Amino acid sequence: AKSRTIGIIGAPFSKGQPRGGVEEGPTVLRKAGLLEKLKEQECDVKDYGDLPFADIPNDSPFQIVKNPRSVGKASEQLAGKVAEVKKNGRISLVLGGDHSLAIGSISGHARVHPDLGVIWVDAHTDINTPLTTTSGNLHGQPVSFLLKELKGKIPDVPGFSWVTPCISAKDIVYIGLRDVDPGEHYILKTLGIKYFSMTEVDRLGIGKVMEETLSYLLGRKKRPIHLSFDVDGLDPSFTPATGTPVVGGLTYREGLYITEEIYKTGLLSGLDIMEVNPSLGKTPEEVTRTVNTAVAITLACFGLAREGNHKPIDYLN
Amino acid sequence: AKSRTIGIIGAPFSKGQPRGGVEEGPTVLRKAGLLEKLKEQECDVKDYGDLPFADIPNDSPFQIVKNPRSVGKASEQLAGKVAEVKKNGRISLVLGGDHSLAIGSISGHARVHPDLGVIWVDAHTDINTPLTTTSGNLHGQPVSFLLKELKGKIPDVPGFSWVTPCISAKDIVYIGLRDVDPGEHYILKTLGIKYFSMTEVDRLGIGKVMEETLSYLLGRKKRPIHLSFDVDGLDPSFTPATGTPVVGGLTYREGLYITEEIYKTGLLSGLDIMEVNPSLGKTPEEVTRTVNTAVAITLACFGLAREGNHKPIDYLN
Amino acid sequence: AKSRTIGIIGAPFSKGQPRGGVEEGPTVLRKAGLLEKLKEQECDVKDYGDLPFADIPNDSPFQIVKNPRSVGKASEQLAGKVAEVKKNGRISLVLGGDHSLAIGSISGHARVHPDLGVIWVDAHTDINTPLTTTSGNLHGQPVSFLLKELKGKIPDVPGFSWVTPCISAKDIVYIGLRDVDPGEHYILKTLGIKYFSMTEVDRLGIGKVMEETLSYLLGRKKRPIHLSFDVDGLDPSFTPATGTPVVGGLTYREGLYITEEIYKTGLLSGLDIMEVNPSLGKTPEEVTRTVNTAVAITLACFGLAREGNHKPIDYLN
Amino acid sequence: EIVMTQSPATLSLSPGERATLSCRASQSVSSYLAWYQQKPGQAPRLLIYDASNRATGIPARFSGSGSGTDFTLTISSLEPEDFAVYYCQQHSLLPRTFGGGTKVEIKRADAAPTVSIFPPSSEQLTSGGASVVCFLNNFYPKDINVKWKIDGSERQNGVLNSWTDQDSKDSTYSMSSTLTLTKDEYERHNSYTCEATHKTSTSPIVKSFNRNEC
Amino acid sequence: EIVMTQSPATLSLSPGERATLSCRASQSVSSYLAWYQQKPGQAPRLLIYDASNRATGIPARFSGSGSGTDFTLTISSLEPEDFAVYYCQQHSLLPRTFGGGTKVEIKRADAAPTVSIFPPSSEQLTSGGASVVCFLNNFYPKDINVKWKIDGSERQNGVLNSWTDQDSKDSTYSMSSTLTLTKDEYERHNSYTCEATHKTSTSPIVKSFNRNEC
Ligand SMILES: [Mn+2]
Ligand SMILES: [Mn+2]
Ligand SMILES: [Mn+2]
Repeated sequence: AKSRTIGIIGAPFSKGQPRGGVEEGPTVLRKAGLLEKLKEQECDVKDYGDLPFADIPNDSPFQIVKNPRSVGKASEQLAGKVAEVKKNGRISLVLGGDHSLAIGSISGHARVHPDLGVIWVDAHTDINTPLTTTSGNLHGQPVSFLLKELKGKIPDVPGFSWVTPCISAKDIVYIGLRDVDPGEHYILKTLGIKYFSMTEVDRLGIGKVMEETLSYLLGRKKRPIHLSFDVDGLDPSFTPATGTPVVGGLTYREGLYITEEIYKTGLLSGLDIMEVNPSLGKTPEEVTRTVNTAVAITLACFGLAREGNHKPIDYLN
Repeated sequence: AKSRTIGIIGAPFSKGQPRGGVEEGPTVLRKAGLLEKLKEQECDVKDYGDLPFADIPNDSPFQIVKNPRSVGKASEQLAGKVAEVKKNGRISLVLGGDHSLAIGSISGHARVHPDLGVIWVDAHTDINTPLTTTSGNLHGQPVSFLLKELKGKIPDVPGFSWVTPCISAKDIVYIGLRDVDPGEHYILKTLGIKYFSMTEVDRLGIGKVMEETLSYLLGRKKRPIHLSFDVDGLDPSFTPATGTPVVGGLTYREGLYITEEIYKTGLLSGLDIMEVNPSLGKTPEEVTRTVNTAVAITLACFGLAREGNHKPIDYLN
Repeated sequence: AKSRTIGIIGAPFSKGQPRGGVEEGPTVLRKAGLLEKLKEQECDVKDYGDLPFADIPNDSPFQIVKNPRSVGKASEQLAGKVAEVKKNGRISLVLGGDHSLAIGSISGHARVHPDLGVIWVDAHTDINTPLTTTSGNLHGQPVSFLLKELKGKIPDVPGFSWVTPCISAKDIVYIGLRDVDPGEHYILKTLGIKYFSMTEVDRLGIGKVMEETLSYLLGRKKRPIHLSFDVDGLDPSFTPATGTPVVGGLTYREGLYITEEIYKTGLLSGLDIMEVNPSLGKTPEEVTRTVNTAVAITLACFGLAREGNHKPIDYLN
Repeated sequence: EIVMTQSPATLSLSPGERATLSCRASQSVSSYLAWYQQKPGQAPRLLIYDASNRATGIPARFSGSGSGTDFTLTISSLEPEDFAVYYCQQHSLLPRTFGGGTKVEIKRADAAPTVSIFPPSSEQLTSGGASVVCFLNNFYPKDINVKWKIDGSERQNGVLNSWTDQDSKDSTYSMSSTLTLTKDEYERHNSYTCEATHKTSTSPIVKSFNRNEC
Repeated sequence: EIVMTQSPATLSLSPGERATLSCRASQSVSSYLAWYQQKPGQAPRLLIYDASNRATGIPARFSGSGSGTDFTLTISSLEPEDFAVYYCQQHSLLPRTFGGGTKVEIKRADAAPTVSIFPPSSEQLTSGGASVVCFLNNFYPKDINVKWKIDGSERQNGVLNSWTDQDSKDSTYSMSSTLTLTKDEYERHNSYTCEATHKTSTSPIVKSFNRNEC
């Protein structure tokens, strides 16, 4: 139909995050059979192949930002590919990798629909700046490049010339924040970004939280929704095989729930599954739980609802 | 500020509970760095040292109550020390140990503020009497000494001469009860104590539960709140290294949440972290999860909120 | 200027040829500094990165043709990339690898300029068919897919569905042939292809040969020239580190000369450097001579002429 | 010199199920290698030609896969004629290295060695040598260390251990502790000891003799 | 377990020119590894931090390169304080393996060993042991094998060889052929032999003694 029409983009890129090993992100999610587990319900699945990530050998660092140009080239390439698959009328399933790719994943999505919304389900806001981080790791600076209210204040870090900030600060909702460094929360409070952290998640209940999140984004006007989803935003009892595990995340139930509310609007238009890392599970059973979690999250995004999915013929026959 | 001004009282005492090993309670919580993990946000931390627990050699038993006089002397000593640190204007962080210490921990807190409230987050009510228990273990009889509605009915068990019952039955809320012996629930129903067990926790949602708990205690009048917190009240998937693990406890998310609602009243005035036992984890990883749990619980009590904590200067500079 | 405006395409692919090791083709040519040795004269050098060559695991053989689908997918990918860099207005420097890639290297070049010419400087014609070879190795069948006069006679070998034959038999000149299997020479004589083998090279002299070659291709009309250049077409005294060394090749002088005549037309529009293999030199000195040979060949293609190259300012100042 | 590493060094599986073997490359050989069947003292015949596809006189059960770094050799229908040292071998890089060895034994119930120790002959003593060898016999698996002692003080530089293949019928193993001394060193000592040690041997099996006892 | 292979195993270069070293990966570590300075019995201090860029207290001459499979450690201004076992170490794959060893010796003119052989004492014979050790001294380079013989018939299981580092001043090497026997085995034989073999020794240097000769 309109929804569950999928363009898969595997993006094995790592150089935004330091723990090398997330480049077996799309490989493990595909060998866990995400394609065929879509194909039971009416999923128009078209794999577009993995993106080539060239290696700039002299990707010389910035002041704090390190590996900048590889990240910027990867996200520009992904912005072109996301714009391609959104001109294909599909829902962009862009899975990596790391949050560095979400720059172009939101950018190329805005190249077709400039008035979308971002549900950034993550343990962290990932809105550090190149100037006021202390890491310089670009797996936590995608959102700072994308907000128009931050323009004139973001440095011209190389690789990011193509970057146009494309989303508004009132057009993004964080859900499941649980570890924020101080620069990101000043940005969070000064821009007036609406957010439901694990405080507000527990306060309203996850259902009233998704109710008010859809009342904030879609309560004004129907518009495309871009669920960009980290897998450390869930609790590390379910996904310990991630890059930055922080205890106290969402239960696996509620992660599936957030995806199902985004489905039952019928307005899912872009999906990111980042920070999957099979190299950091202490046992392969940890990796198995993590990858089965992220697969079933992606299933419940496109309408593998826990209520049921059907084909409209009589089955008493 | 007013809140996050901490007086730490370590109390390595065991003789209320039978499983010896909880006297490495404050040692493990301090070597997990509870002091320094307070000191990022504006925590006026003043360690007052551990309390000496003398050994009465002929602590002869009662009919059922065993080791009574050591418990009574320890709680009288702690009542003096809690009254001391509440005359210091701080929030009493009294961590042991076992619930036997909570007698003096609520008593000395009432010596300054006689009209407080008790949020007894525990798997059990711990309100057995000396007469109608079947254990006689004083890690489950602190609340029966403290309610004025039980006066004239509590025996003069030795060591408890100083004990004045100081809190009202309508001024205490149990949250997270999941295993109650029959005497305690008759007391619970006859006194008309308000309580939200794991039934009512799941019924309202943990947020509506904390909403009605603050509506019950603080909805009448602003008054000091004494969160006395067991670590077996959480589910043993998170804290198996406790004295009496009972399955079906609160999720670690919701435990942190209950502490954060007590913080965001701005009325936290007394804190107990009891029943931490590093000797009962089957692996040291179990102990590591348990102690990191209890540490981050204590952090989210004093305003290490999951939303964020800050110092009020501009950080874009 | 118009010429010496370079798009480099590294293509580390091997499965057309059997001797594995030519996939360190672009790596050794780049670490020999082909980029920087262009950059003295006015070379607009833009590296487009290496092409990803996916591994079809069940690339099942044809009757004689083996590894077909990997070759066809690689050449289709390269045809898209060559069409991309020719829409960039540059001269396609496509270096591998093996002659299997020259299918898409001539195809994407014809997608922009359909009336080009091919100077296939090679020891061999590489025009075996899938039916009448005895190897089935696709490092010697690129030209048979590309001639329109061979249509209706080439099998539908898998991976080659996209292949449109795009060049005419009267629009290709072989220079430096010295070992031909019988099928290729019947094709060579029946199509009336003009060719100057080492017989005719020595007969006219290499200069009268390049004179008549440009009189054959460009004597009718000015049109783009696609020098596809093997490095075994030179004598193995200069390049022994190739896949199929045959003694009696062109002198290194004359190889540089053929490239310089293609430059001084001002009509160089596509360049291939294939069959470089550092793994087959018996000494690394052999590899060093071979790679320095191929580098300086590529230099004298884009106008590192042996007469001199300049920038138009006075140098007596 | 790409090193080809075979992850199963030894193998002992009964006539029966799959015997999937592993061979890894230090680079990308990329579907360009083979599999062999070196029976002891024979022609190491080809099993699998180019990481797959089962060459020309192969029976039924010798599938395998790869493409392109760590490859598989599956023996699905095990067929107990196939008990041979197996080799992967990379090909498309020079020089063309090999694997290490994939001795496919027979899996059976662990047999205990029958161990005793044997002197030099008088026919040897008329020649002037000493060769005190212990003889180990009918055990499974292969690994035994045997110690010698000069009446209690250990011995080497004569001591040699040599093992056969696994037997056809009872499927067992082999060792002599081939030790050579001099007649002079023979005559100076009596209590010559052989200390076996097998997995079946919970205690190290000591068998001894005095000179001029037998 | 990516194996990191250091292509110069040993190194002996004079105080002087470049001492470019090599370390290779079995995968693409991709500019994610370091270089160390393990002096004997010391802290293996960092030389080069992320395949380049020369960390924080590095003197002047410790450039290096990589990115991303086979890396370089250049010691351009050799500075003879730097004679230490060097290690590359990959980092960005778990588990985080190391290199093999890059013993940077001193290059000098090849010294010949001074070799002789020494008995057990009567003070030892009152204790009841035998320890016949040969003592090798002031040679370059390291490699000597020393053979022993029971009056002409070879010896092991007592024989131990142990080498120091290279000397500070004359820059030479070391070995005792540490052999232990029994007093009974001592008294049964006389002509105890020590056969050295160094590169400087064209003939294998044999030094001997009879028991009750010295
Ligand atoms: Mn994260
Ligand atoms: Mn409890
Ligand atoms: Mn050729």
